[PDB]
Amino acid sequence: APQQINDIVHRTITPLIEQQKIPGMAVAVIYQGKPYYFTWGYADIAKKQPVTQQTLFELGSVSKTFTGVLGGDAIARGEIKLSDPTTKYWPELTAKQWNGITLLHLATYTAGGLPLQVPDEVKSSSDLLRFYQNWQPAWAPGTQRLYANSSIGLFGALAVKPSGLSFEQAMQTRVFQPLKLNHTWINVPPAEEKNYAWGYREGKAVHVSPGALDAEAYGVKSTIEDMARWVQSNLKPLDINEKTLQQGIQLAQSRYWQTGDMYQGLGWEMLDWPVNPDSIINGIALAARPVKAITPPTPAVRASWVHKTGATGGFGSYVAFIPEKELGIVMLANKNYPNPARVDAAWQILNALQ
Ligand SMILES: O=S(=O)(Nc1ccc(F)c2cnccc12)c1cc(Cl)cc(Cl)c1O
Repeated sequence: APQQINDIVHRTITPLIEQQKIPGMAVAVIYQGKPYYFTWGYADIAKKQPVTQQTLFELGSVSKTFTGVLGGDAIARGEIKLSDPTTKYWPELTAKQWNGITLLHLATYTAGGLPLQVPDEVKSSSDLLRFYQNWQPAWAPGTQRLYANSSIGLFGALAVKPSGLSFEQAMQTRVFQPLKLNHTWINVPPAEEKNYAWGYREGKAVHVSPGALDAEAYGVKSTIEDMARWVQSNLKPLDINEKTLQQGIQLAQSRYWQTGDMYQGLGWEMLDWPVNPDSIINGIALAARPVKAITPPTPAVRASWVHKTGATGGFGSYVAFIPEKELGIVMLANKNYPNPARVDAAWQILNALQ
């Protein structure tokens, strides 16, 4: 690897690992369209298994970028429109609060205060219908952003309904397979269990538990190589030969709402580049934030910091890229450590290399 990349990565990540007590970590830097990989520590402490380029990590909310792109692909296929009312794809959702709530609102967390988590008691299709029927919005649609698994997760579930495919089958056929993400999974198959890292929470080895809309909101597991490929695909969508997938990637990086310095895409979030790190971190506190509509949405802006953070009980992930500079980073760790430290490290590395 070029010595500049080796040096900035090791000099940034080694102290991070020490300060945060991270058991294992994988990092990829994409520099002028080429990936460079780094690994440290342990995927499984007890069995002394090291982190490798084939280790699977839980992506947590980074999964939402996949959901956003899959939704974009469905738009490009003509199967859904973001202006469609939610009720077009779930006619059983008859409660009057749903009038005026569209697929865009679900995908961008602007439906009017859908909650961060689906309750654990919700299991069956009927439990989920009941949950959404009984939810009372605090705000009118399209006025405030409140980050919510129950929002984007419902978007993902409804976006695949016209296809007739399950969410997992649609994701595999329409996103993972075309991009050659052959070690990226919604459910880890037995054959790959040897590569599935354990997460660590308070010293205990843990994996994410099943839950309603888990696949759509936080369910993807992936390797550092596949995530590097995902970043490359999002940096250079025009290189993608499947027309609807190229278009869906573009749609997911469009700017639909603004709050402060941040713009909301489909799954992805964006800021204008050059960007101050403090501003990036300005968005631990669950915040209700008024949004301004971008009417119509701005197509993907190349001079952007495009990013997403993710966590599960035992894992912490971060992805960021700058399309204008052909530069990106993926950081995967098997401990959920604070987001500001992730952003600080990513910015140190990418700013050094741009
Ligand atoms: O819901 S999440 O999508 N991930 C998770 C799912 C399931 C869990 F039990 C999690 C337990 N701890 C942390 C995250 C969990 C999510 C939420 C938030 Cl407020 C921030 C990020 Cl970064 C994120 O990924």
